[PDB]
Amino acid sequence: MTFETRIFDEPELEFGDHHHHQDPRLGLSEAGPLQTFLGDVIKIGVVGN
Amino acid sequence: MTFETRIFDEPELEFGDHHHHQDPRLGLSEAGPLQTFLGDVIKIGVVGN
Repeated sequence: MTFETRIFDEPELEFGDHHHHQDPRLGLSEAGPLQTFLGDVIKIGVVGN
Repeated sequence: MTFETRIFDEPELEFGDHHHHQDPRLGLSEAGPLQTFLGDVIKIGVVGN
């Protein structure tokens, strides 16, 4: 048969502090964001009733 | 005599946490700004040779 089948693996995603994992959820919960935020405050404004 | 002369006092500027003074240098050093920055970070970029 002239059919060539490939099964690629799940690609990795590089998180912060040189840690890589295939799941964004567990990867963020383990090592945090790639580019850290200098500070600790994110201010939110709400518009509605 | 024939003219009404008034010498006004030095006006008071309101600084943070209910403090007032006339000199902006001394008022800012001992009381701080009126609206405190919710955070601890100010990022400065430089452009030049």
